[PDB]
Amino acid sequence: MGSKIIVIISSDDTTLEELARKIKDEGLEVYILLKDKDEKRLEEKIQKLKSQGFEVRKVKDDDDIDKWIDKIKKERPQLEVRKVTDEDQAKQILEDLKKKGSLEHHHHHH
Repeated sequence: MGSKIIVIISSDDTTLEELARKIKDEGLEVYILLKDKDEKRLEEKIQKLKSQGFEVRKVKDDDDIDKWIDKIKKERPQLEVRKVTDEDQAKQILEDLKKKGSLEHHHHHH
């Protein structure tokens, strides 16, 4: 219980967005922000995950990702909008949802 959404930023590898299925399984929604080297292979990936049931949006980079999340918070002041740029963070949110709240901080550095 507790309306929350996670935003997972896919970065070449697929482990980030497969974990997204396990996150939304806990009874919340996910949004994927796709970033790839080639915007054509990027665009197909968006459609692959939207077929699986992941609302994927095309962004520039982490600057625009930060603004994108700020936008979603302003539309939807009912829920947490979490940034997951690394796979480590996709495994952190696994524990986040079992705790049904948070660990320490609503942001990341490494």
